[PDB]
Amino acid sequence: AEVTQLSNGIVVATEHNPSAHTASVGVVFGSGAANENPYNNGVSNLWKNIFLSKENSAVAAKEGLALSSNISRDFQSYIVSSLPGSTDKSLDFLNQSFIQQKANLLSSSNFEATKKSVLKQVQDFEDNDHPNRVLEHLHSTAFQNTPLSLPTRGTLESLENLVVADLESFANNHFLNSNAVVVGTGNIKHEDLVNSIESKNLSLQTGTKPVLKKKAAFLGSEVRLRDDTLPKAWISLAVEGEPVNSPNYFVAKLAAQIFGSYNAFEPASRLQGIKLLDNIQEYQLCDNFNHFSLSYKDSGLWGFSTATRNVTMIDDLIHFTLKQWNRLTISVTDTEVERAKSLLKLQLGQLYESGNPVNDANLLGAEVLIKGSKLSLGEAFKKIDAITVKDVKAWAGKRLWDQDIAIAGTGQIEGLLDYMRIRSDMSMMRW
Amino acid sequence: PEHDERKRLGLKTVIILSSLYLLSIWVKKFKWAGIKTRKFVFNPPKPRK
Repeated sequence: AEVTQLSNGIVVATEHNPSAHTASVGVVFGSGAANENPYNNGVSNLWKNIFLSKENSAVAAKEGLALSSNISRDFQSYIVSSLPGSTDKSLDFLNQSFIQQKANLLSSSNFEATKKSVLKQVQDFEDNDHPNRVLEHLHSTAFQNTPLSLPTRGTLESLENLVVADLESFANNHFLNSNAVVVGTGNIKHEDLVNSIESKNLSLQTGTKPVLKKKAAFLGSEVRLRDDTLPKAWISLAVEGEPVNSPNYFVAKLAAQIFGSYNAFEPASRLQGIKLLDNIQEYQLCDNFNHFSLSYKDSGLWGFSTATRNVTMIDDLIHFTLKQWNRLTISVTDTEVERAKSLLKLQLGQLYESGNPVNDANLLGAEVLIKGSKLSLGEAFKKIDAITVKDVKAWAGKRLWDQDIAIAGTGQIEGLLDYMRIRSDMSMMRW
Repeated sequence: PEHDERKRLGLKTVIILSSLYLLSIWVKKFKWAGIKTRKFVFNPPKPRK
């Protein structure tokens, strides 16, 4: 009714839904693709993909289980999904996979069939998924020589250099209990799981903490992947944003909300009450964009992302947009702010209140790791609404106005201008 | 006749103008700083187009 949180060594967390047809259990390791290193990159995405190799996934397929997995930057998750009654059928199959079995998934016929498929995997991504590719490199340059930089799915380089002796090197350090959280989502009780958990003995590497690295940092920089053979142009730009559990966590998400997200095709999109939109549409400066305030444990990235078949006029594209961003400091309409608060809520909803347990897991697992607990929607909303204009005019005033940016891109970006232009559009001339 | 003023004003002109010169220089390396320390890399691409 307010989400449960109790620890007997294994911090056991759950979240009940009485109208759910199914449920899900799993673990979340409080160390992700940003706890790795330059040459072991993709180790966390390698771990995910053995966990779903036909072997272990045929086991749980007779049982009636489905497994879910994802790696982030600050965190890393291993979830299993099934019918709510077969709730022990989950917990046991989890127990087998992470304390019982070890080299049953770590075969020299398994691992050389997973790594020979996480290699094709990260060779369609950087090959044909430019919007994320661009998005990923954006981190690489903004957070260069620092934790967040390492692409979550790992470089094809440090991904052909890795054997099983390396899957473990990360496992036995960062796959602990004092870095994990067990989650219960969907259609199960707190007294169903934490019972079935204290039912099982053993302890893996107790007392052990996972290790640390130099805290992340940010620096104004570019990286440009020109490719004049690609029909469009993809660009992503940002400033040093705000972390998870930062005073302006919501203030910053409200700002993103204002300019928001465009799709020049859906007539619905064309009518949004966004000021910037007035400009961009005249000549069709782009095909779409969208904003964001990506928050991570140590640092953040407020900016936006755009694709465009309009090559001669990208220079305006970036211009109109970064000028709008100036208003946030000097001239944002209050009535804009309300449409923000309003729309944030709708978005922040379909995020948190989707009828899909697997999401409510990672969400829970990550948050109850970093701050300890989760924060309720009513808590969030109570904050969103407190937000004045002055909220947004002092946040932009430090974060946005005349601060270093972080551009990245690919496709026909000859037209995308230089760094002393772009960066300079962070401000406006004053008397 | 202008003589003594002419070097007087001359003095001012140069002191200010010199300073501008050195000041201008500084400024220049700043605005160029991204282009000067700009650094490329080459990776030949799989033959298919």
